[PDB]
Amino acid sequence: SVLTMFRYAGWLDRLYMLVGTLAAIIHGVALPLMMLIFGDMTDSFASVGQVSKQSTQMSEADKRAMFAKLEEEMTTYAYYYTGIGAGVLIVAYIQVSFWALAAGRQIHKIRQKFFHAIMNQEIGWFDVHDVGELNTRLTDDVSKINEGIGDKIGMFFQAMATFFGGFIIGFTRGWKLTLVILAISPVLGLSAGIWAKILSSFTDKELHAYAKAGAVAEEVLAAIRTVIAFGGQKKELERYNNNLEEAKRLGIKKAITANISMGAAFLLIYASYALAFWYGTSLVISKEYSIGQVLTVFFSVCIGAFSVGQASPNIEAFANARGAAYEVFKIIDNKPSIDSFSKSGHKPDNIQGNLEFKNIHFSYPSRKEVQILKGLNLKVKSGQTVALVGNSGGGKSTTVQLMQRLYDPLDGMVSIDGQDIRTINVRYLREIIGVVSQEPVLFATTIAENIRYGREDVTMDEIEKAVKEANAYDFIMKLPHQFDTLVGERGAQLSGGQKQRIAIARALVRNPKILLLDEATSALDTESEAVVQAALDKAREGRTTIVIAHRLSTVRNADVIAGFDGGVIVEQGNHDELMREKGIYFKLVMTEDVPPASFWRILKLNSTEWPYFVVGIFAAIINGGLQPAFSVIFSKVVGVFTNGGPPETQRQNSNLFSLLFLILGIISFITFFLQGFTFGKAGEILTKRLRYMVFKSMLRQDVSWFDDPKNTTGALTTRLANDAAQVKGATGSRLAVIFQNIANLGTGIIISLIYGWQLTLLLLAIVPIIAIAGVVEMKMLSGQALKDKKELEGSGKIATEAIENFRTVVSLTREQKFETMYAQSLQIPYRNAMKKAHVFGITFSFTQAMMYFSYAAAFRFGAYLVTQQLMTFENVLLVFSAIVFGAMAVGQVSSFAPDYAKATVSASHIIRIIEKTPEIDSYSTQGLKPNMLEGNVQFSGVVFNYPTRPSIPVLQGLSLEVKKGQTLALVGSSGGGKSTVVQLLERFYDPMAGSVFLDGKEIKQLNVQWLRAQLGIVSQEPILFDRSIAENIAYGDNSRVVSYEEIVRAAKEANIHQFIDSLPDKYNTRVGDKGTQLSGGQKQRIAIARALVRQPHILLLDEATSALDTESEKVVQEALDKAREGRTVIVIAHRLSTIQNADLIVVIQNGKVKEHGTHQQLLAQKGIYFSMVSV
Ligand SMILES: CC(C)CCC[C@@H](C)[C@H]1CC[C@H]2[C@@H]3CC=C4C[C@@H](OC(=O)CCC(=O)O)CC[C@]4(C)[C@H]3CC[C@]12C
Ligand SMILES: CC(C)CCC[C@@H](C)[C@H]1CC[C@H]2[C@@H]3CC=C4C[C@@H](OC(=O)CCC(=O)O)CC[C@]4(C)[C@H]3CC[C@]12C
Ligand SMILES: CC(C)CCC[C@@H](C)[C@H]1CC[C@H]2[C@@H]3CC=C4C[C@@H](OC(=O)CCC(=O)O)CC[C@]4(C)[C@H]3CC[C@]12C
Ligand SMILES: CC(C)CCC[C@@H](C)[C@H]1CC[C@H]2[C@@H]3CC=C4C[C@@H](OC(=O)CCC(=O)O)CC[C@]4(C)[C@H]3CC[C@]12C
Ligand SMILES: CC(C)CCC[C@@H](C)[C@H]1CC[C@H]2[C@@H]3CC=C4C[C@@H](OC(=O)CCC(=O)O)CC[C@]4(C)[C@H]3CC[C@]12C
Ligand SMILES: CC(C)CCC[C@@H](C)[C@H]1CC[C@H]2[C@@H]3CC=C4C[C@@H](OC(=O)CCC(=O)O)CC[C@]4(C)[C@H]3CC[C@]12C
Ligand SMILES: CC(C)CCC[C@@H](C)[C@H]1CC[C@H]2[C@@H]3CC=C4C[C@@H](OC(=O)CCC(=O)O)CC[C@]4(C)[C@H]3CC[C@]12C
Ligand SMILES: CC(C)CCC[C@@H](C)[C@H]1CC[C@H]2[C@@H]3CC=C4C[C@@H](OC(=O)CCC(=O)O)CC[C@]4(C)[C@H]3CC[C@]12C
Ligand SMILES: Nc1ncnc2c1ncn2[C@@H]1O[C@H](COP(=O)(O)OP(=O)(O)OP(=O)(O)O)[C@@H](O)[C@H]1O
Ligand SMILES: Nc1ncnc2c1ncn2[C@@H]1O[C@H](COP(=O)(O)OP(=O)(O)OP(=O)(O)O)[C@@H](O)[C@H]1O
Ligand SMILES: [Mg+2]
Ligand SMILES: [Mg+2]
Repeated sequence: SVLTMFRYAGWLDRLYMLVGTLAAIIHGVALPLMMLIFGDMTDSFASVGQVSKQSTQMSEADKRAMFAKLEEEMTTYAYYYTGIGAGVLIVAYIQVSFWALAAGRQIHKIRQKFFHAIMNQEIGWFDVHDVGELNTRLTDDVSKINEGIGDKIGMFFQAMATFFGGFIIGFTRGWKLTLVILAISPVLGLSAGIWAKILSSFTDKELHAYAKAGAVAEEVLAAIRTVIAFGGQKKELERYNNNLEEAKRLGIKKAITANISMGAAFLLIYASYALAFWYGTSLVISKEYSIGQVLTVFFSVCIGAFSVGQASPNIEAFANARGAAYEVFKIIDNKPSIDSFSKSGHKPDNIQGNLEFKNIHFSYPSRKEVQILKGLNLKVKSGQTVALVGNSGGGKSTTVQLMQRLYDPLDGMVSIDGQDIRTINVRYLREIIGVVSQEPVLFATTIAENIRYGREDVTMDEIEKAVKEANAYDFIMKLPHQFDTLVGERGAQLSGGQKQRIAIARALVRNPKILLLDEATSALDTESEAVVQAALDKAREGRTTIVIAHRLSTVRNADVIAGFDGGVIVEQGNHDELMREKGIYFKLVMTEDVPPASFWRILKLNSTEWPYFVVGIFAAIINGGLQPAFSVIFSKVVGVFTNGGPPETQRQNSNLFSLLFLILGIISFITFFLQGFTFGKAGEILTKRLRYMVFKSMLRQDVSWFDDPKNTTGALTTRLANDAAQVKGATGSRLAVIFQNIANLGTGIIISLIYGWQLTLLLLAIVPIIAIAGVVEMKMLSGQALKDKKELEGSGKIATEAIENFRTVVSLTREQKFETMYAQSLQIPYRNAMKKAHVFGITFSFTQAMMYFSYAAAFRFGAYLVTQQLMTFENVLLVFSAIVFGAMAVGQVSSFAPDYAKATVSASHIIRIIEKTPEIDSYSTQGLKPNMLEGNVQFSGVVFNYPTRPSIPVLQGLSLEVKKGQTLALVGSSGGGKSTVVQLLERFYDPMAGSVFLDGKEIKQLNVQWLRAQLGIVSQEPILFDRSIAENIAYGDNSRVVSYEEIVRAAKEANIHQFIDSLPDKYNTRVGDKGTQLSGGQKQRIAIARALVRQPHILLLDEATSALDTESEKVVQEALDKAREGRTVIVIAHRLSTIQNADLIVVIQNGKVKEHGTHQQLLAQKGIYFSMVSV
């Protein structure tokens, strides 16, 4: 459970990690080797020259002799530096590349395995758990695992080796002066382990909070139309901000932990080698050792602070990866009982289609304490049609869901041909069944691709036959792009009847032996339903079919009618057989350019955090300049140490040095904590602010923006989770250490200018060489990051669509198809990662090699400077010591380039989305707010074309009127434009030509929120939230807090209060995602209650009683009649029972008013209205 990641490594990855780790140990010992020949050899030679100095004795010959002696040695050391840098180029490329390649391969495998496990889970698991969290994790937690298993591990092995290599060199050059450091090393490791565990624990909770926020974002962006209709933008933003705040607090805790860890590490190493300083100096003045502090061993153990400071962030990244892997691998390791990928089961060759339910007891996992089916008995003979009738919530859809083995009954057996379906192969069982859900769901692709989900190997002739049987051929052939025309998410860019007929065809292409029809004709008009029913009855003999129809005309022709009452079959028989019993059936039939200043503009939104940046930059300057100043202070200490007079009096300086290194350690602790913490807190504030502003801007947009193919729910959620994380990757501790290293380089340059002005030219020469490689690398990485961000949204779209439509995906047995699509969508990012591995490796290797080439050049040039009597040897050594730290700082800065490109791209996109302004702005306080509404709605010659299919005319000209106390009934064929009128009255879109009036005022001159607050709308396919029944009902009026009594009154008006009260947890019963844990009629009634809680002046009913039963719709209609006068109501209905009482009926055909008048007038006249009610 600790190396749970690295689970999917294989032979090649294990070799990349060993060879990369071998290179990292070889890379790490180059710097100690640089100190070895600089310290042990040259400093000793210089001291011997000063110690064995005879003043002006044979000066003319001796000066030249010693100058040549040191110059030859320095040239040889320059050659050694060149040789070390030559191998540094290879070892550094391997260290970085090999660890990046292994990380990329492992992350690819982890993503594929995670998506496979999510698709392999069960329907009950999906009901119990939340799924927007899964969608957010698949991106964010996988990226977090990636940032901790890659080249940062190689960077840890490299600094660990520098620390140890320095220790080993010190041990070789002196005894017992490094055992003190080696004894405190375990304390440092223990501290590292403790704070790594703390940070991993914090990361787990922070990712939980981010997943909770992403779930809210996903639900809101999937129900954006309901959110906009009910003015819920402000409450949905508040819900998102609630989780953003928890994530921000956890991130601040993470920053405190990590930065106090870094500060404690620096304090501990400083105190540890300060004790060594004191003890060793006491023993050296005791003459136990001669040279232990003279620039050899104290300069070998000086790089330990740099090593620890460089190793700590990689430990933090590893801890974050461990925290991220928890939930991912928990989901991966979860195994389902009803496994749809197992090959363990029977696959009968010839199935005659006999279905039997024997004593079925079932209760849902989400509500165990509610019994749905209690001893259900049902037999379906071969090639027979059986109709399930009864009141809503009776378990009719539960029977269909059990027939597909989405759940297992708690008692009893479901069997096919006398064989238990539990022993049949699950994939085979689901493949021999075609099912149409109560409210069908499509996918964001073309019509032909949607139909191919039923059967992949289907041909175009078979598709045409299926859409002829589904009565969709004419509607598809009247479209541009015909079968290749692209539908929206869930089929949103099609009308209800068209979307349902597409699903009917998708079921038909499977050639199913068992056909499950669940309210398959709810959204179909009577004319289309007739031909669909004829087509179904033309091929009934080949298969056995179960139909759940509220339309009772289709029930009459069924072979056997089953009746549901109290979770059992009360009356089973034919039409006349049940007419004999005159029971339930009788009662029922009785009536771009990525600008370079994007990252600076995103940092101006942190202007309120300027005091945090000031102190952080000051602390970064202090601790960055401390590193080069160490050489100067050590050189000054050497002066008071080489000859202090009496050996015993040296104890004063001995205790002075311990105080110096202890105060220095305290200062390092304080400054490192400040530098990390202030920048981290500013970054945590910035991340939350950016996420908040992006979500608010997304909620501000128009419906046409969400209708775009590139703005799907998955793409939007991926954008939300990704743009903030990429910007965060270049802020905080990274941006702090960037300033730290810049101040380090500046301090080195300044002391070089003060002491030797010649080597400053070498520094100003090495800077551009690293700079050019950095800029070309950043150019390549940004160029590829644009496409990486473009392609990641597609994979997010695939994952979100599969997870949100998991029930349909499982019914169609299309898990493997979506896995293939996800894998294919991962291809371009994977290859870009593989190429970035080599690019980053080669750039890092070039930078590191240039560092050692600069060291060699500095040595060679200092040789000439000393030869020409320009610079003293001690000054040359001091400036070279500065140059080493400066070059390391420059390389560390260059290592920040990969993050900055992604940050710039994401910052540009964030700026663009934030600054975007819609046309129909709902956040605008401008517009008229009439003080008196009379409920007069007039459409005056409205011409409208949808933005996604602008070539198609929807409404050629539309003129209808309605006043207070009147009901306007919209009738017509599917796709006529009835639901477009509702969306135009809701100001979802503006008409191309024409006008819509409210009490004589143009609705474009009104306030958008004010106008929407006067409308009560229930959509054709109502959508709820994964919240309580009470929250869903109270969502109708988001301006005020709705009382419990008012919620109960609305529920009673909607004829749902009895069900809610007879249910455990009552009104606090959490509804499923989109209302899936309710019956269809129950969800429709909850939406009716949500609409009625407003007491709206205009009531918009769009097939508001499609999922209801006869008694329920009668009660709802009586309530509407009781609240009829005093409000304007527009009704879209197919049933004659909801049109008879309408004041005026308008027949809209082809987006025009064809027939108008009262029911009596339209029935007396002969035409479309008379034809539609023939039977
Ligand atoms: C040997 C010198 C020259 C270099 C020092 C190398 C160490 C910095 C690293 C590099 C490889 C590492 C090893 C890589 C993998 C493993 C296996 C690991 O055990 C398992 O993988 C199996 C147990 C489990 O499933 O968790 C225990 C740590 C260990 C020995 C690691 C210990 C630390 C090692 C030796
Ligand atoms: C300081 C040390 C690391 C230097 C030692 C010499 C290296 C340059 C050699 C020694 C072993 C070699 C590796 C041995 C085997 C392989 C497998 C070889 O073939 C594959 O399995 C690749 C398959 C694929 O790419 O799909 C790829 C290169 C690699 C890692 C080699 C790359 C070059 C390595 C690291
Ligand atoms: C001084 C001598 C010893 C040469 C030192 C460097 C080599 C060891 C380098 C140079 C070319 C490198 C190879 C160039 C390209 C590849 C392919 C690369 O695989 C991919 O690009 C991944 C593609 C995928 O996974 O689909 C794996 C490493 C490998 C073998 C590299 C291994 C390391 C190599 C041999
Ligand atoms: C480059 C050389 C000079 C040293 C660099 C690395 C070291 C600082 C060592 C000392 C402690 C080591 C660790 C000691 C214990 C573990 C836990 C170990 O976990 C397991 O595999 C547990 C199961 C098992 O014991 O097999 C994995 C390796 C790791 C992190 C080791 C990795 C290498 C570390 C960090
Ligand atoms: C010589 C100094 C300067 C550096 C040495 C650092 C290592 C000794 C530390 C750094 C990070 C540590 C790792 C951080 C993460 C973990 C998980 C942690 O596991 C737990 O105890 C919690 C697991 C659980 O939740 O059950 C301890 C082992 C391990 C591999 C740690 C092993 C020791 C490591 C490698
Ligand atoms: C402070 C941070 C930056 C350093 C931490 C380093 C170690 C904790 C890691 C780095 C690479 C890891 C190794 C990478 C790959 C594997 C294979 C992997 O194997 C399995 O767990 C197989 C399980 C299965 O096949 O089901 C785990 C052990 C091991 C040796 C890992 C042991 C722990 C290691 C040495
Ligand atoms: C920043 C680095 C990585 C790129 C630029 C490299 C220069 C800083 C180095 C590389 C070659 C060096 C030269 C190589 C050899 C010599 C000859 C050397 O004199 C001799 O060996 C004999 C006397 C003579 O003939 O001049 C004086 C220094 C000089 C000019 C060196 C000066 C510094 C140079 C230009
Ligand atoms: C081509 C790319 C990688 C950038 C160029 C950087 C290095 C290749 C340069 C910068 C520093 C140069 C070195 C600076 C100084 C010297 C000393 C000088 O050689 C001598 O010492 C000659 C006398 C003798 O043989 O002892 C000229 C070569 C050399 C190694 C230079 C070789 C080329 C180096 C490594
Ligand atoms: N996933 C679920 N988790 C918990 N309870 C559920 C779930 N799905 C349905 N229910 C409950 O199952 C019961 C049976 O309703 P079911 O979905 O079987 O509808 P039905 O009887 O076919 O009626 P309708 O005509 O409305 O479709 C209801 O009480 C409903 O709220
Ligand atoms: N968002 C959209 N983008 C593009 N075209 C759309 C969109 N929504 C609907 N359409 C199309 O506009 C036409 C009008 O459909 P509309 O939703 O108004 O039908 P309706 O009269 O309410 O009928 P139904 O009872 O089938 O829902 C149809 O051809 C439909 O496919
Ligand atoms: Mg149903
Ligand atoms: Mg409609």
